[PDB]
Order: sequence, then structure tokens, then C-alpha cells
Amino acid sequence: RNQEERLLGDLMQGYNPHLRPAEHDSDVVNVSLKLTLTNLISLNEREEALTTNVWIEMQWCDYRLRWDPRDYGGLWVLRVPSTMVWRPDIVLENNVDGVFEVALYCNVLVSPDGCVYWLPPAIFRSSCPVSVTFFPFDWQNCSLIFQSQTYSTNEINLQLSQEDGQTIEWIFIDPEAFTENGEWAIRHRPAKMLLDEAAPAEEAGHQKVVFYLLIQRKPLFYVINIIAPCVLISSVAILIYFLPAKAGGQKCTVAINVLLAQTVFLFLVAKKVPETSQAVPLISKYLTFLLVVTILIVVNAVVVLNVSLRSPHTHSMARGVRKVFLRLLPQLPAIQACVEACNLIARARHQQTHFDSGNKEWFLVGRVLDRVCFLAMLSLFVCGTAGIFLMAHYNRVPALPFPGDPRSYLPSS
Amino acid sequence: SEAEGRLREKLFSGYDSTVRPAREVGDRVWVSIGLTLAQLISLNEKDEEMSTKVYLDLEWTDYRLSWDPEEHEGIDSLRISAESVWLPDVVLLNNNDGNFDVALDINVVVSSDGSMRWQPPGIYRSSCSIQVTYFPFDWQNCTMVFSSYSYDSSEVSLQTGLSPEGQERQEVYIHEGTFIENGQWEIIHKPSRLIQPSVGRREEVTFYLIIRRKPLFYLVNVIAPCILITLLAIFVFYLPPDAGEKMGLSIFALLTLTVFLLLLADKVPETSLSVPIIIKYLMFTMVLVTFSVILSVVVLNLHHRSPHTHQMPLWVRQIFIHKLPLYLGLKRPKPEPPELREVVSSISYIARQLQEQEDHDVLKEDWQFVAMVVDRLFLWTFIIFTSVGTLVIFLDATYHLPPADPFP
Amino acid sequence: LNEEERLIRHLFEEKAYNKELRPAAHKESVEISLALTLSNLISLKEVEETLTTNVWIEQGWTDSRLQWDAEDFGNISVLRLPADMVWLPEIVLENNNDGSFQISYSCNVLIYPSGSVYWLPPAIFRSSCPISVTYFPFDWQNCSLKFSSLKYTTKEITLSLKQAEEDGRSYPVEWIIIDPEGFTENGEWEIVHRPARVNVDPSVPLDSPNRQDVTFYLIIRRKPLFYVINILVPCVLISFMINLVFYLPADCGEKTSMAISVLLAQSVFLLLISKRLPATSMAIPLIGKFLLFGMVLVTMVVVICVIVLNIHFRTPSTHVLSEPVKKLFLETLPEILHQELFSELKPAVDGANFIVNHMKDQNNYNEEKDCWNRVARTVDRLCLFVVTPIMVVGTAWIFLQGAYNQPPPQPFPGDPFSYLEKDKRFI
Amino acid sequence: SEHETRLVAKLFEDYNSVVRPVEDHRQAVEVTVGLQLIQLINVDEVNQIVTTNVRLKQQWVDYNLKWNPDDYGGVKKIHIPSEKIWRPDLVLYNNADGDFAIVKFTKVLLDYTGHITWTPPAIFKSYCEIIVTHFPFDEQNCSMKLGTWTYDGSVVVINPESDQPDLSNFMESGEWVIKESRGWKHWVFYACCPSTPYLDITYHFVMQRLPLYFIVNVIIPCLLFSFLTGLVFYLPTDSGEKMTLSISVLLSLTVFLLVIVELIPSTSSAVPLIGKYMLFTMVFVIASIIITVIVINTHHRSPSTHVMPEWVRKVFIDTIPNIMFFSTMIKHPEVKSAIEGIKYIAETMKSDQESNNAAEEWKYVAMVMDHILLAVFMLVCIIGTLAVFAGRLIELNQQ
Amino acid sequence: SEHETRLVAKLFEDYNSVVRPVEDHRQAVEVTVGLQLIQLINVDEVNQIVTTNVRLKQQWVDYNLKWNPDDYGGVKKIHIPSEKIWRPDLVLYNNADGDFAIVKFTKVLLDYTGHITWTPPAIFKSYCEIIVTHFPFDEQNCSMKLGTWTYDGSVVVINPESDQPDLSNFMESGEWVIKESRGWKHWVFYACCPSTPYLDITYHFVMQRLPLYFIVNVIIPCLLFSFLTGLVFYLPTDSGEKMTLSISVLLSLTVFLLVIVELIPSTSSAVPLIGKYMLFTMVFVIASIIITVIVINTHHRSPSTHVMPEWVRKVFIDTIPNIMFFSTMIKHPEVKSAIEGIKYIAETMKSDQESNNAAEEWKYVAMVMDHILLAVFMLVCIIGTLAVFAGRLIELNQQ
Repeated sequence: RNQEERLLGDLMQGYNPHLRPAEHDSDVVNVSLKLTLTNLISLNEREEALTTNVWIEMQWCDYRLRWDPRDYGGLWVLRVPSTMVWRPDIVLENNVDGVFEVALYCNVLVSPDGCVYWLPPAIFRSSCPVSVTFFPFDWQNCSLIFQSQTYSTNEINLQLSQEDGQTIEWIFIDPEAFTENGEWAIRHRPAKMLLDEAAPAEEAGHQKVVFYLLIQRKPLFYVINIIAPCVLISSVAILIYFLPAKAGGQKCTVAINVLLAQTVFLFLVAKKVPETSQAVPLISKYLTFLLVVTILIVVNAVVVLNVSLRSPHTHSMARGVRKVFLRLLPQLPAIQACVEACNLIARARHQQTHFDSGNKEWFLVGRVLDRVCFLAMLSLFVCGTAGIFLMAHYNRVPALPFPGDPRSYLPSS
Repeated sequence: SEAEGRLREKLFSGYDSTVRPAREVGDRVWVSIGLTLAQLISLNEKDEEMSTKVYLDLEWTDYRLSWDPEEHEGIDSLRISAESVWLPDVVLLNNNDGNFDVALDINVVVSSDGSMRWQPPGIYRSSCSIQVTYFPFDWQNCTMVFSSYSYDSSEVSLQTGLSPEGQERQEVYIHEGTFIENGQWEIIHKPSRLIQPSVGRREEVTFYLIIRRKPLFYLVNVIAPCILITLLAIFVFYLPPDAGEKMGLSIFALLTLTVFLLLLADKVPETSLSVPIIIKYLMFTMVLVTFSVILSVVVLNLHHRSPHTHQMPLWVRQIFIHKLPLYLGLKRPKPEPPELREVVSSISYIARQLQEQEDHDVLKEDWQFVAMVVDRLFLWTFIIFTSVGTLVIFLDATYHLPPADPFP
Repeated sequence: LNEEERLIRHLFEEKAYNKELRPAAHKESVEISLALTLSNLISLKEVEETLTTNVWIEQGWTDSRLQWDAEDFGNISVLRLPADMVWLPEIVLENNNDGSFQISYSCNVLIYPSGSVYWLPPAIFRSSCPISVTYFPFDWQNCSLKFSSLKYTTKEITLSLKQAEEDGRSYPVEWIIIDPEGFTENGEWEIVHRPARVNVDPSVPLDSPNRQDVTFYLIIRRKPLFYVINILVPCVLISFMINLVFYLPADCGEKTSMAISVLLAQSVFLLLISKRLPATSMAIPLIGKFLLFGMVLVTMVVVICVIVLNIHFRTPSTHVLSEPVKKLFLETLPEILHQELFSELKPAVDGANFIVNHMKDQNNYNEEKDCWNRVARTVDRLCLFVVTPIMVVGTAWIFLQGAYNQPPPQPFPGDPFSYLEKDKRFI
Repeated sequence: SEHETRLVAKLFEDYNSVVRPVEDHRQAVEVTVGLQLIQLINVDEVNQIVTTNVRLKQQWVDYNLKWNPDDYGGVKKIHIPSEKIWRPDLVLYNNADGDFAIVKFTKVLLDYTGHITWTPPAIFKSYCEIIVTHFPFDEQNCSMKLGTWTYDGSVVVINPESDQPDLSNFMESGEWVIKESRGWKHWVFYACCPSTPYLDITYHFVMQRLPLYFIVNVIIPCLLFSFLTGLVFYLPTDSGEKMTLSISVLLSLTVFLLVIVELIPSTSSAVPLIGKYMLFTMVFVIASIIITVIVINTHHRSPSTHVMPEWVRKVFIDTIPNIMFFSTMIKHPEVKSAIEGIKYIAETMKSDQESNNAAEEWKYVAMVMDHILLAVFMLVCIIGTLAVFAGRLIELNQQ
Repeated sequence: SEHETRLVAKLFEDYNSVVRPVEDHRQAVEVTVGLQLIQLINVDEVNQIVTTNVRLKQQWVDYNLKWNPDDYGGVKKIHIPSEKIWRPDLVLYNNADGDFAIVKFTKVLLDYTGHITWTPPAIFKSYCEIIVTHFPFDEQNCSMKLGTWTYDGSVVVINPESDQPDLSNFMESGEWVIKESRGWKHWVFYACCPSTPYLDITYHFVMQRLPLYFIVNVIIPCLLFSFLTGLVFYLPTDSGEKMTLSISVLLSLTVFLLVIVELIPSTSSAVPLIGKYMLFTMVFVIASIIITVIVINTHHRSPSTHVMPEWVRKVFIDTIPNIMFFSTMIKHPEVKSAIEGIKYIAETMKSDQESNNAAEEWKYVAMVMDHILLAVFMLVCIIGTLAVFAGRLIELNQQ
């Protein structure tokens, strides 16, 4: 390490890490920025926070750190602690946890022409406003915004990195380091350099580099574990129309219990969606629709039971019985005491028969009402389910990363 | 004082706090370790971690920090910042949160002969393997292992710190005047033992805490409701089949037990080397209520047997109408012209119909009496099974006691 | 130049201040005056048994090394310095349970020409407060903030309370200061007593730093309107519906189902209430005692409903209605609680006789059924009049134990002093 | 730059960061203080703590950090570590579970005229008292009291940069909308320092909650169950399902009440109106249960056990239909034994018909009571629904 | 020790900790790396993070930290702070929720030959892909990739100390059993540095979950509730309690589905075994409900409103004997009025008898349907439970 020690001593004599590498004032230091996503750790939708493992590559050139390799035994690279060199204070502006800087302050790699290469790792928790309108068949547009916390445009030039003639306008993904998230698939990964032209040229954070991640959820877990259970348990509600309209038929028990089950499912769904109010989730609207359908099922079960268990002595309605029969076809001296008692017996049996006939008419009326309302509620349930699920199905990610920009922002090859 | 300043300047002239105080090569630094428990903060069984607040008591000798009090205006003791003197690298080896060091940097008391006494505070989270078998009637043996991280036995040798009573005191000190007992745990034993390595670790000082849980919370909140629900499950067999409420009672008792298990899951440990006795009791009760549901379905099936379709086997008649009722005390109450021609025919038909209805009713009553005998037999069987199982589990729990000796 | 710059150069460079040395002779003790200003009682977590408080801790002493003549420095009469530039008594909260002994923000010290050092750092302290659950939600708690020096013993420093002056008479501030310009009231806890004491333990040795301490106590009373409205009233109203099963008939009315549903509601209440309090074994909560008593009562009422349904659905073909039971449960208790004519006609007369006998047997069967039903109703009314008084009395007793609980008139039992500002003890 | 190195060497040769940077110790340091709200992270209601991301811009002038740009190659501005210079000791008075003072020491922009600008970021977790009265249609005012801790107004004067805090870089929140924001300067006399006033700037933010989430997840199911309550009185007593409906609706309202308990702080300053609604519907269902028990008991009174009171036959049989509409309701031993048996049969059936008539009268009374109670309870449910919510809703829609 | 004090003063008078500790810059530093797993703190499946307590033993020779013991009183080994010397910068590539490198800088043991041993502790929170296919009987392979960050293989060479991690101080876990453990060295070319290879050592641990907790707390209740599904078909239709049983079972399985869903990651790479079982028993119970509704409808089919189809009579009454313990099923006008009354009574009982008999035919059809369905559903329960679990169970008992 004689040559490395000699070079470090020579370079660090008189070097101020707190002063910019501007040989002449009014010079601007070009800082190239590249991002390598190693693992998309999570997207916490409740906190609206994207946790990502990244390597943030920062390149610049310090004129003070130049040397001739021939004077140092052919040494062509030096690992220096990043605290002893000047750095551009590049920070993630849209962090949520207050952590602005990188995690590990690893070494920089200085080259003989003075060009410094820093590539620290970081676990960044950025702010991602989550759109919930198509949950769980949704895609999210998260951003990582990088800017200098100290220096303005007149002091540094924050540009995207350039390969051999090509600008790397995308988040890099090395196959030797990337791990795929089991819930989120990265569809588009562009990068942009944003400089508000009319902004002050003296304030620090106005030139930014924004790395966008368009990520699509993999909804297999939510369909298998949440949606299909809800659909089937709601279909159980439809079965009460076939149960008899008498004691022991147990219509209301079934209907209210499936209502409780659907409320439990609403509780489960509410845990996994933010408390924002820009829109109602798709699954939440479907759950509310199912709840209303079950409530109307309860209402009609009560009405049908009331009509069926109506006593003949209570009241009768000639118009009501007529209308169901219309719809039924499309749907498809001791002798004196002896004779007195015999007449009383016969008249009592006649009254019993008339009462039974009235009860039977009411029972048929209730059955017809239940049958006509069955088809209407089945149509309502099927139509609502189909419409909501098609609305889910047609929420595709946009073809291009930016609307109005014909470019794809993908690597050449 | 100026005398103190001059003394401190003299002592720390050419003094290296990173160099162990060994006057000769091969010399050992003897360190005495004691512990004072200020508060047993908690024992989290889910994380399997014991949180405590303690005051260490570390004592050793630094030959470089000795002086003559007569030459320094009678100063015989100093309170020096702990970062200005060499410290033993004593750490809690079995910590759970990754924190090894003490909570606060305080003064070391240095005597004129070079004796160093350091009593730092420490909020520690040590690992404890929870024996879950008798939870919540359990006692835990939670250890705090203190050892030098770097220095080996040939460099720094540990020993147990003696209280002012001397006699090589081997115990965690607790000041009974100020110590506030934990509301969930009672300290039964609190020894301290110097574990020396075989012939690769180094010497350590382990402070053990045998702590017995106080199970009143779980008795009130879990055990007694379970006993009540089980007693309710017994009485489904005394309910008539005609009420039409056996299924509701038994099933909703099962639902209540499931609710209790799920809302108790937030308190029990989550290891898999054993099953808690309370979880065993809950599983036993759930299985018993499930069997109660099954046999209630059987009784309801027997009660509603249509006489005209189901003919009673003669063996059923002998066992369940003649033999068992005597043993169960369920004695049956019963010890066992043209117009005139047509009227006569009609009246004969009425009499025959009422005879047929009477025979049907007799068979139906026999079936219902069989169902009733079966119901009473199941009532007694469930009373026996419930009482025996509950007694066995409760005696197994109650006879689990903390040890009388810290180290069998 | 600045007289501040000249004064700092005089005190710290010319005189060579050493912050590691106490401002006293070797065998002399420094007097530290301590006061506490409560800015906000952030929370009292019962499950964790932790009091989080926002407090300004006022420390004062005299450093004769940091004195100057104001005339020699442009009549400068105060100087702000970093706390790390001067010797500090290093007062810490001994009662912390999170491990944060020190103040939060190490602000500047103010030094005056007389040599008096005045420090008022703020802090957010999380102290251990053991909780009494016996009267929850009508409970009061007694938390304490104990302050002491772990770096110095009673030989080296002397803790004492701040002294204030009124009309030239000096008194000690024996209470937590409540600045109206910097205090915010807690919506759940009201402060009843806020004393302050200097404790010296004669049991521990003189060379122990734990011998002396200054303790600031907060006796606080919970405001129970939230729990009364949201928890107690629903649970009590649900519990008292168990009386309604006794009015339900034994055929249509689902007595057992309603009663066990009340039991399920009580179980849900109990299990969700157990999570709002610690799992200590010192006592059972008041609400917990009420819910256990109610659950036992509901279990008894369900057993009673089972027995009543058993009695109601009895028949002549299974049970014999004894005359003692009949008289007891239908007369005694209800009163206090409130030749062709031979041969061709033999078929006719035989059929008529059989039909008549069948009707008589059916009538007797029905009357026996009705008698059993009335016996069951009498049992139901008796059980109502036996159970409802017991439940009302138990509920009233438990909640009157709850309501009549109040803090002691004095902060410390056995000490007549009120520790109030109006009763300042001049000395 | 070499000239910048020379300048920074010149500025900090005899510099003292402890001393207030003014020419004379008798004059005060003038500090311009401005707050920039970057994001409202959280408004935790149970703990009553508001977490915000902010930038705390502080501008002042340092007397000893001036230079002539001509003597240093025309350098007019530099960037200096903030730890090397005197700074104001701004502290957030109402800190709850955060840092009292700035802990992240960014760099300061220093002009040749001595003007320093320092814009540190902070995550402030301050104490907002949560007025729960109109939850979830509630409006919260949260303050941030910032002031120099150890410097009184005579030695350091803080001034607000502008009346309103800077919301130019504010990321809009999905749960809250800031209606008003304003900073007020205050000269406060504290008991610790009676003789001198201490200055503070209190930046307050009025926030209106966006209630759609709680409307969908809490209010709508609860309203549906409240509507479900009313249908018990239209359900017949012969179905044997009134009690199941009533107690099931009750159980659901309990679980909703004990989640809304979890969603609200346990303070006693006020009772939430959502809690008022839940208590209202709980009492409503319990009255429904009691009255249903009365109806069920009425439906199975019989002449064998209960005699019809005159007032019941006066009201519910003739007076109630006036408002409603229904139906308003050779002798031989064996031979003579047969005749007497036929007499017994006739008498038995006549008595049974009379008993059935009385039972039907009781059922009709139960039926008219059920109709009256259906109407009354549906109207009461609608009135209680509107009365609780109409106030805040019309106030906010008129706002 | 005065000898050691002099030695430590001499060794660090002109020491530089920035440069690699080699005599010549062209040679690489040979580092021996060894992982010691002290404890497996946690395996979070939902967040897919493995928390482990470890000791990262590192051994290497420093050229400029050698001495002759004879010159220093025979001192041959010393303990020095690690922060003052050059160290390898070993980084955990797959860090998820923790520190990338060592943050506890414990002392290093330095020999007189320049050999340095540094054994810092760490709490690594690494990323492990959690395969849920066989949960709660699953096996997880979790890796830890450790490598020098800024030093390539040409300047610093890391070697494994042993083929396996050191488990001699491993505290046995109450939830996982380590089946196999192995450390592999890899030479990897990264796009950032395409010229030279970077070295890493990946230590992987295969872990078998102990399933007793999830068996007792989840699986057994689910088995108990699924066993009650088929028993609805043994309940009579006249009890009016079939729906109670079926619906309560459905609600309990819904609650347990919520419990299981809160226990697994939301990844879409596989469906869990327990989730497959839950969905199977849900479809099972819902099918039971549908055919129970059909059975109840058949039982209550009024003969006046429904004619018995001859195919139904053939299939259920005629066919399907199986166990047939079943049965298979002068001249006054007053006298004239008496004749008419008696005839009317007789004909009414005739009609009632025939209607009742047709009703019992319907009930018998329902009974035989219930008897077939009971056997079918009871067998399907065992077959489905075995077909779900037994494959993984026999795999584990056979491996």
C-alpha cells in the first residue's frame, strides 16, 4: 500500500471536502445519476409508502483528485471513504420517514482523471399516493424524486447517466441482482430530468431527477381468498326464495346471517385499503351492492312471510289473488237432539274447510310472489357482479409510460 | 477543586483507556459482577423476551489509577467519566434486540488504591425460552448471561459480586423498600452462578430469575366463561326435542368457544414444542360440544321417526323401553234402509280411522320415548365426561408448582 | 468587540474552566434546586403501565468559577452558553421504563454575574406508573416522576426544591408548576394533586447515588363519560334484557336463543374490555366483575329456561302430574304472585261409543297439556321475581362502588399538608 | 476553489459560534422564520398527534461572516456546515413524540453581506386536540408553536416570513383538506422568567376531513341495519323469527359501536355524534325488543288463562281500525250412551270454537299493535337518522 | 500495561486506515469470512423478512501491525478498537428492513504477526421468498448474501472459513428446525463494473416449520366444523333447525378464513394448502346448503299444488331398496239433514286422508334423499381432507 498511501497523502493535502470542485467560479459541476432497483420490498397502501432496495450511482469529476498513474507505480483506482471527498448532497425529496440520505456511506472510487464514482446501497421509503378505484385489479404510479439538498442549477448540473452515446432514461435492472416481487410486476420504469425553466436559479432543489415505477398488482391472492368467497356467500342469500314461507322455513335466519358474513368481508377489505377519500374501492362498492341486495332480500322475505301467514279471518283481497293467478301461468224424542248435533258438526266442518281454503289461497299468493321476485333479484345480482367484474377486467396499464409521449423509455439492444 | 484537577492530570498522563491494566504479561484482571433488579418490566411470550431494568455492579482494580491521599490534600476517591478509564467489555450475551451495552454513561468511582467501582444502569431485553405447557399456571426460568465480549479467561476472569454481607453472595439484589413487584409475575428464586467454560466460549456470570405467573386474569376472563359454556352444553340434553332449540343452543355454545379461542390467541405463546394446558382445555371443550351437537342431531332424528315408514327393531324396544329406563329412573306412565245402511258404513269408517290414528300415535309415542331415554343416557354420559375431564385438567394445572431448589 | 466574546474568553480561556470538576471544595456539596413544569400529560397507557409527559425540568445552582463583574464587561448581566461547556449535575429520571434517562433537548444554560447557573431543558419522559384497576372506568391513578443523579452522591450534590419569594418571604415550591401560558389540559385525566417531595432514604448507604431524590407526583382522576356512554350503558342495557325471557311464551318465544345471545354479547364485551387494561392479578376490574356476575346470571337464566321448556312440553304419555305439584304450581303460587235395532245397529252404537271414548281421551290429554303449560308459566313468573331483584341489586352495588370512588383529600395519607400554592410554607 | 478555501479560512479563524452574531451585545438578532408544510403525514385521532413533514426556513445576518467579493475572486455566496455557526434555538413547544429542536443539520447559504439562509427539514409530531363532536364530518385546527427556547425577545427577535405558511410544495392529502392556514406572533410572559417576554410564532392549520371512507365503511352498513330493525313489526308472530331478527340486528349494532369506539379518542370533552347515533339505534332496537316481547306475549293469551280486558276490546278492536283497515276480528244403555256422547262431542266442539274465537281476538290485537308499531318505529328511525346528521351536513353544504 | 501502552502508541503513530493493508498495492487482501448463527429471531411470512442474530467472524493479515514480542516484554496478542484500523466493508446484499453492514464496532484481536480477528455481532433482517404451497407444513430456504461492496476480487479476496455456517452456539427455535445449511462462494460480474468480478459468500439455511401450533389453533377447529356439515342430512326436516346448523358452520368457516388470510403473504405465486382446504370446505358447505334447500322444498311440497312425477316415484320409492328398514308406503227432513252431515264428515276425512298420504309420499322421497346425501357428504369430507393434507404429510413422513 505504499503507492496507495502516497497517492492518498498527496491528494488529501489541502483538500477541503466542504468546497465545490469549481476550478473557476460560475462553473457548474455535472452530476450523472443512475438508479438500480434490486428489490421492490413493499407498497404499504395504508401508509401510502413504497419501500425499495436500490443502488444509487452518482458520478462526477473533481479536478483536485487528478493524478498521473506513472508517478504512482501504475495505480489506476483508489477507494476513498466518502466522507473525506466532496459530494453533491443528493437526497430523495419525497421520502416519507424523514430519511433523506443513503443508508451506508461506502467508499468512492476515484480514477486518475479525477472522476469519482459512488454507488451506495439504500432502502428508500418514498411517498406513493395510492389510487384505489380498481382494487385489487389496480396499477400504481410511484415516484422517486432525487435532488441536491444544498446546490442550485448554477452550482451543479444534475443529469441522467449516459452509456456509450445513449442516455439511461430508465431504472436499471441487473439480472444478477434483481428479485421479483410476488405481488407487484414492474410494467414501465422510465426516468426524467425535470428543470422548471422559470424557477429561481439560486434556490437549491429545482433541478430534479424523477424515477417512475408503474407497477401492476397480481390479484390471484385477492380473487381466491376474498372475492370468490364473498360471491358464493352472497349467492347463498339467493336460496331463501326456495325455502317455505312458514315457521321452520328459516328465511330470515339465512338472510341476516349472510348479511353478517358480508359485513365481516367488508371489515376484512377495509383493513387492506387506505383511508383516503379520492374514490371508493371497486371491491368496496361491490360489497355495498351485495349488502343492499341482501337487505332487499330480507325485506321481500318479510313481505312474503306476512302475505303467506295472513289469516282468512284477518282480511282478504280479491284483486290480489286475481293478479297472482294471472302471473301463475307465465311463471310455471232424542232424534231432535241428534239432528241438531249432526247439523252443528257438519257446519263446524264446513267452517274448518273454508278456513283451510282461505289459508291455501294465501299460501299460493305468497309462493307466486316469492317466485316472481326470485328472478328479479337473481338478475340484479348477476348484472351487478358482471358489470363490476368487467370494470375490473378492463383496467389495463397504459401502453406507454407517459400519456402523450410516443416513447417507451426502455433499453435498446 | 484545584487539587482534584492536579490529581486527575497526574493520573491520566500517559494513560491509555484501551489498554487492559496488566502490570506484567500474563496477569489477569479479576472482575466482580453483581446485578440489582430495579424493575421486571415484562416477559413477552410472543417474542419470547424478558424486559428488565437493572443496575450492574462491576468491580475491578486499575493499578495505574492509584495515588497517595496524603500527597493530594487527602483526596481518597474520585468520580471519573467512564469513557476516560479502561472498562471491562461486559455485555449481555443473550440479548434479544441486539443491544449489548449499558443504558447510561455514568461515573466510575476510583479509590486511592486503584479500586474501580462502576454501577451503570441498563434496560435489557434478554431471550427466554418459554415453557408453554402449563400456561397460564406456568413458571419461567429466565436467564441473563453477562460476559466480556472480547477478553478471554486468561485476560479477564469474572466472579460473582459480593454484597456487603460478603460470604460470596450469589443472588440478584432487590431493595425491598423501593422495588415494586410486577403485577403478573412473582420472583420465587433469583440466584447467580459463575459458569466457567469447558477446557469455544469464556467465563460468564448468569443471573437466573425463576418467576411464577399470577393467573387471576386468565381464571376470571377465560376459564370461568369456559366452565359456564360447558355447563350450558350439558343442559342441551335436558331440552325437549319439541322445543326446537337444541341445535341453536349447542351450536352457538360452540361458536362462543371458538370466539374465546380466537380472542385468546392474542395472549398465548406461538411456539410448537408443546400445547398450553388452557388450549388443551379449550380443545377438549370444543370436541365435547361438537359431540353434543352430533348426539343432539341423533336424538332429534330418533324423535321424528315417522311411525308408518320406520319399524322399531325389537332389540331397540328391549334395550331402550324395557331395560335402560329402569336403570335411568325414567318410568313410563303407562305400565302396559239405504240411508241407514250408508250411515252405518260411514260410522264404521270413522271408527276404523280413529283406531288407525290411535295405533299410529302409539308407535310415535314409543319412538319419542326411545329418543327420551337416549337423551337422558347422553345427559348422564356428558356429565361424567365433562366432570372427569375438567377435574383431570384442573388437577394437572394446580399441582404444577415452582421448584423448591433453584438448581436441581 | 462583543462583551459576550470578551466574557467567554475571560471565563473559559483566561481562567481555564474545567467542566469535569465540581464547583465546590472537595468535602463540600453543591446545592441543586429542582422544579418541574408540566406542559402536557401526553398519555397514560394502562396495558403498558407507562405515563408519557411533556415536562420542562428547571435546574439551578451556583458556579463561582463563572462569575464576573458586570462593570468590567459593558454592564452585561446574562450569558447563554451550550450545556456541554459547563459542569452539569446530570439529573436524570430514575423511573423511566423505556431506557431514556436524560432530557430530550440539551438547551443552553443561562449564567449571571453572581455565578448562578440556570437550566430549563424540556423533555418527553416515559415513566413507569403501576395501575390500579379496581374501579375502572371510575378509577384514579398515582404516578410519580423520580429525579436523581447517578453520577454524584449526597456527598457531592444536594438536591432540593426551588425556592420562590412572596413579599420578601421565601418558601419552597412543593408542587408541580402549571404555567397557564404553557399548559394543555388532558381530555381524559384531570389533575387532583400535584405535590413535590425531597426523599432521603436512610436504609441505602451514603455512597449510593440513589440515597437522595426529588419526586413529583401526579394524582389524576379519569373522566369516565366516554366509557360510561360508549361501554357501560350498552352492556348494562343488553344484560338487563335477560329478564325478558321470562315473559316470552314457551312455544313461539325463543327463550334459550335470546338468553344465549345475551351471553354471547356479554362475552364479546368482556373479551374486548380485557384488552384495554393490563393483565395484573392485584384485583379484578369493576366492569369485569359486573360482566362476570352478569354472565353467571345469564347462565342461570338459560338453565331456568331449559327447565321451564322441559316442564312445558310434558305429556301424559311421559310424566305424571302429581296432585302436590298441581296444587303447588296452579293454586298456591299463582295466587301470591299475582230385530234390526239390535243386530244391524250394533255397528252404529259400537262406532259411536268408540268415537266418543276417543274424544274424551283426547280432551283429557289436552287438559293435562294445558295444566303442564300453566305450571311452566308459574315457574317462569316465580323465576322472574326471584332473578330480576338479584340482578338489579348486584348492578347497583357494583356501580355504586364504582361511583363513590374518589381520590384521597390529601396527596399523602398521614400527612396533613395539602401541597397547594395557597398553603405555601414560608421558611 | 482556492479563493473559496482562503475565504473560509479567513472567516473562521477567530469565530465563536457561542456568541450572538451582532456588532453590539445590547442589540438583538433579527431572525425571519417561515414554515413550509411539505406533507401532512398523519392526524392520529386516538393518540391526538399530528405528524407533518416541514421545512423550517430561518434567515438572519451574521456580523462576523462578511467579506469583499473582489478580494476572493468574486465569490458572492458559499455553503457552510450549520454546526460551525451560531444558530437560533427554535423549539416546537407542543411536541408530543418527536424532537423539540432541529436535529438534521443541513448546510447554510452564506452571502458576502453576512446574510445566512438555513432551511432544515423536520418531522414534527405535535399535539392537536381532536374535537370529536362532528366525526366523521369533523374539522380540526392544529397549531405548531415555534420559538427560541433560551433567548428572550430582547436578545433574539423572531419575525414571521409571511402571514400564511408556505403551501407551494405541499403534497395534497387524501384524508384531509387544508381550508385556512395562518401564522401569528405572540409575546408571552412565562412564570419561569417574569421580567422578560419570550416570542413565539404559532402556525395553525384548519383541516376538513374527507368523509367518504367512513361513509362507505361505517355509516352505510349501520344505516342498513337501522332500516332492518323496523321490519320486525311487519313480520308475523306465527313465523317464529321476530326475536332472531331483533337480537341479530342488535349484535351487529354492538360490533359497529365497539369498532367506532376504537376509531375515536377516549376523551370526555365531547361525545361524537356518530356515537350518539349508535346509542340512539341501540335504545331503538332495545325498545323494539321489549315491545316485541309484549306483542308476542299478547299473541298467545287464551281465555283458559287470560280474560280480555274491556279497554283492550275498546281500543284495539274498534278504535284502532278507524285509523287502519282489517276485518275488525227403543232405549238401551249403549243407545243412550251414544246419544249422550254425541251431546258431549257437540258441546266440546262448541267450547273449542269459542276458545279459538278468543284466541283469534288476541291475535288480531297483536296484529293491529304490530301495524301501529311498524309505522311508529319506521318514522322514529327516519327522524333520528335525519336529526343527528342533518345539522352538520347542511352546515357543511352551506359552508 | 506499560509495554502494551508503548506498543499501541508505536503501531498507530503513522498508521493509515484508508489504504488496504498490503505491502504492495498490486496484491489482494485475503479475508476469511465465517457466519455464526446465534439465534433465528423471526420469520415474518407476511412481509417475507428473516430476522437473525449472527456473529460475522472476519480474519485477515495487516502488514503494518506487526511487532517483535521481545521488544515489548513478551506481548503476543492485544485487543484494539476496530474503528481505528482498516476493515473489510462486508455488506448484506439482500437486506430488507435493517442495516446493510456492521454497525457494532467491537474490539479486534491482533496478533504479533499482523493477524486480525474481528467478530462483530449483527441483527440481519434479510429478504426470504416465502413459498406458501405447503403451509403450515412448509419448508423455507432463506439465504444471506455477504460481500465486499467497493472492493472487487482483484483487491480484496473473501474466502469461506467453512463449508457450513457455525451452529455450535445456535439457540434452538420453538418454531423452525434447520435441516441443512451451506455457504457458497460466487464470482459475479455486474453491469456497473463489467471489467472485474465481485465476490460474495451466500449462506443458505433450509428451515422446516414445526406445525403443532397451527394444527391445534387452526386446523382442528376447521376439521370439527367441516365434520358437522354432513350431519345436516341426518337432521329431520320437521325439526326446523337444518339451516341453523349449515349457516353457523358457514359463518365459522368465514371467520377462520379471515384468520388464515391474516397469516400469509399476499403474493400470487402460489395458493396455500390451508387456503385450498378452506375454499374446499366452503364450497362443500354451500353445496350442502343448496341440496338442503332442495330437500326442504321437496319435503314441504303440497300434494294439492304438486303432482308426484312417476320418474321420481320410480327412482326413490320403487328403486333404491338398499337397506329397506323403511316401509316404502216418518222420514223427517231432520233425518235427511243428519244423513247429509254424516256423509260430509266421512267424505272430508276421505279427502284429508288421501292428501295426507300424498304428503307422506313426498316426505319419504325427502327422507331417502337425505339418507343418500348423508353418506355422500360424510365420505366426501374424509376424501377431500385426505386428498388435501395426506400428500404433504406422507412426503414429510417419508423424507
